[PDB]
Amino acid sequence: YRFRIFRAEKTYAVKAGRWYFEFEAVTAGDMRVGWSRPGCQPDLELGSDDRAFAFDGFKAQRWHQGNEHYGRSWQAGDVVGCMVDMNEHTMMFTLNGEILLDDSGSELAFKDFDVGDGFIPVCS
Repeated sequence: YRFRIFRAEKTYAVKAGRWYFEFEAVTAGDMRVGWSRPGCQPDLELGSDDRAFAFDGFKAQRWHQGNEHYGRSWQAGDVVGCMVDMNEHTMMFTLNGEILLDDSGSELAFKDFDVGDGFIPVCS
């Protein structure tokens, strides 16, 4: 029979040289890391505006006004190193020491952005 945005002090903005920092993630959830201008908004999506250039490893998307495929996703217990060059307007990201590549086979993330008032490290 409801994401949280954490950044550094706006006075620590950089306008010259090369600057690098680490973001360690013990979880592989929704996290974005990058650099934002000292006008980025605390409630809007990180990178979705002109005020922030970021990267989300959950979907391997570089975050700008729009999302473009970039690099690879991380796992639980990784670290992403973000490097920025003011002198050449260069954005670069290394996942566990491995430089991430775009669909065009270039180690860059972002080119041709105005220095403006500077850039500050930021995560979401």
